[PDB]
Amino acid sequence: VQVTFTVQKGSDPKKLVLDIKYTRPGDSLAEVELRQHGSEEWEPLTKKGNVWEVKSSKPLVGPFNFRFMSKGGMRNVFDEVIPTAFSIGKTYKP
Repeated sequence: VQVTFTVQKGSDPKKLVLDIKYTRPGDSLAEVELRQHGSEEWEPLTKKGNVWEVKSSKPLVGPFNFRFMSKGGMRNVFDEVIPTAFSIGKTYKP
């Protein structure tokens, strides 16, 4: 029950594009949301291809938290996963 997030080329201060590997024996990923530092909304990531993306009209403020829903109905919340100053091509694990 493991997740890594690698920042993909194409991310910028208003846009994160993430390759997310989600291992959970017998289940698999259905949904992912980001929550910015000190913010109360969960913002869905949209699956584009085999990566996930979320855009903002303002720069995103981190560190960023993430919530997952598996196709099995299992939900996890991981806090402080990725710093504001992320780097493209770096992998991050909660």
